[PDB]
Amino acid sequence: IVNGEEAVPGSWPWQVSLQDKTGFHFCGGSLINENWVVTAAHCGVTTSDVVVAGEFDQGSSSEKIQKLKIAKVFKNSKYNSLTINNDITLLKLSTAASFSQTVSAVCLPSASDDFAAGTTCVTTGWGLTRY
Amino acid sequence: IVNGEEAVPGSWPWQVSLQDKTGFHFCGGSLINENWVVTAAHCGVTTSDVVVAGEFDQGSSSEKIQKLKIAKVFKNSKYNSLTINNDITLLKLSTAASFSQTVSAVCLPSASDDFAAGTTCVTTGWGLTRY
Amino acid sequence: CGVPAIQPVL
Amino acid sequence: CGVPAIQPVL
Amino acid sequence: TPDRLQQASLPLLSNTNCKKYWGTKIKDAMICAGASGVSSCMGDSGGPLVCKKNGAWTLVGIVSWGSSTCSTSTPGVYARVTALVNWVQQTLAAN
Amino acid sequence: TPDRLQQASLPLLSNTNCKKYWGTKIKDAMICAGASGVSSCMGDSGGPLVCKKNGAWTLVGIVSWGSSTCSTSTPGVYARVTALVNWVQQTLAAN
Repeated sequence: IVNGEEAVPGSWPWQVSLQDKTGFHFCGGSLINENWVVTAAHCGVTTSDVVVAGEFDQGSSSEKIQKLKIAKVFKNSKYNSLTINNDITLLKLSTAASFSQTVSAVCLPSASDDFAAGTTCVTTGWGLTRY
Repeated sequence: IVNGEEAVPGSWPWQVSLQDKTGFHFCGGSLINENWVVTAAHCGVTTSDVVVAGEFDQGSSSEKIQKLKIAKVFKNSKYNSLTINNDITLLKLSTAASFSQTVSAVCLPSASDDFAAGTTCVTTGWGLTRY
Repeated sequence: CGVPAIQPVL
Repeated sequence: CGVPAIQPVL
Repeated sequence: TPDRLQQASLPLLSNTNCKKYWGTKIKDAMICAGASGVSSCMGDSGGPLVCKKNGAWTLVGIVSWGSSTCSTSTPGVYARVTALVNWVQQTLAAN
Repeated sequence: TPDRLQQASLPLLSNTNCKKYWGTKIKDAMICAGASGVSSCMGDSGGPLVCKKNGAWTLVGIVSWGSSTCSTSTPGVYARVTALVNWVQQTLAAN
């Protein structure tokens, strides 16, 4: 996020951080419930990566975060690698997230749901803050 | 490949085409031997995609191609998603490729191997031919 | 869903 | 390895 | 990357005014937002684009792509959860 | 995409003359080639960059990235198999 501000700790309980055996954060994900995360297709998540929730400060050891394993990667089949059209991957967790004051589900909309232009939204993550 | 020419059929026996349950070709791969392919990390290969060898014309039904399943995706752990540095993924096949006049291994070099600038090489695949 | 325990601040 | 059965043409 | 989680508010746009920018890259299952002085960026992907709808944050988009440079002028481009919830609804029934 | 397999010859460059183009995006495990009037492009990735070495085609690079537009002027950027064969050599021993 270039030009964003630090969040309030645990105020976005659905945010996951996907990290490789290395501990490297490379993509964000979202909790739709306690057995399944949603991130992007391009991310390219494998079952050797770990889903991390409850995190706030990637660099803190004293933070009671949850490191979740991936059972199955479910890439949409309408996913268009050359286009980046339909860039949704589901992740099925081998071990259930424990819901708490800092781990919760986001709401999914209706196919029907309308979300109109000039509407003020909010995006989060642990992305380059500078280019 | 923008400005390339049609290859001779089966003259690059190590070329694989990675395709999704859909039949959609989205990346190329290379045969290093009969149980393992090498493609890119970014590709984002899952074990629900299929490795296809012996293909030449993606649109031909009469071509004795081999559709291979993926046992395990092995992404390099030095892979840098933000950089695209170290963008090598190995694929371990559940069922062995059958080597033939059209399915063969490419040679891997020495860490030592030198490959100097202004040297004429060749790249292949089934990529946009026009932008 | 969508209603956190810790209310986000902007 | 690296020596095809069908020689590539350029 | 930053160590601790960041957040930015940004206005969603129509795809049309977005095409003004991204052209025929903008597809129907894709939804633009920003060009507000904030920019999603490398490492942001996979992540949440939320909106407030009748008490709750709803998953409205998924950071997917945009500027090579993360320009606060170019709108970012996210997944359009509305065009894909049908499939999501469905993977879960199944597994 | 084309239905049947394409091929192009292209000259490899030093990373340095490549930096002239890609800057600090060029990393040591990355190796440029083209800007010859040919261009790797969408769908090409994962794929082979071969060179002739003492009879055999050797895996010298892996199409990874470059031009948004697939410019025959910008050099493409491939994986540098030399900086990674050590790891490859190793996954196989193991599995």
